[PDB]
Amino acid sequence: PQDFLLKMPGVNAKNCRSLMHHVKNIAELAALSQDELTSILGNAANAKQLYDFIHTSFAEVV
Amino acid sequence: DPADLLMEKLEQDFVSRVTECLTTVKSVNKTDSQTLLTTFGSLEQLIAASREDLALCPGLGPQKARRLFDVLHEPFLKV
Ligand SMILES: [Hg+2]
Repeated sequence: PQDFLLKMPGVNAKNCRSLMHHVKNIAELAALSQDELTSILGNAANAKQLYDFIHTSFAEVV
Repeated sequence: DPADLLMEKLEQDFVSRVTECLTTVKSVNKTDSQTLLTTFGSLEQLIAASREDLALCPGLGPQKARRLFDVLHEPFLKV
């Protein structure tokens, strides 16, 4: 379950530690805002990457 | 076509990254994952999901449904 976490976009060896500290499990990742992710990662653009990975949706095809 | 071609490329790239995460789970497929993703729409719905909702993805054990619900819900910290 950290194997999962690490292949997530904008997550690297340095911040896998720090993030495993402020969030229970992957599920809770869904639950955070971009700003709350920035602060937890200290990288605003890393936070963009991971937040976008998670919140991007297909639900189109009209 | 114009750069529908680009939309197709960016789409495949994203999806194939989702597969990198999910196939981490105990032998859960490239196929499993594409279906998963397109049924749920986003990883956000996918993890907000119950072991019940997961099992509704057509194909996929209730076996595969457990393994994945766990990896997603089991906590990062143990000892
Ligand atoms: Hg499925």
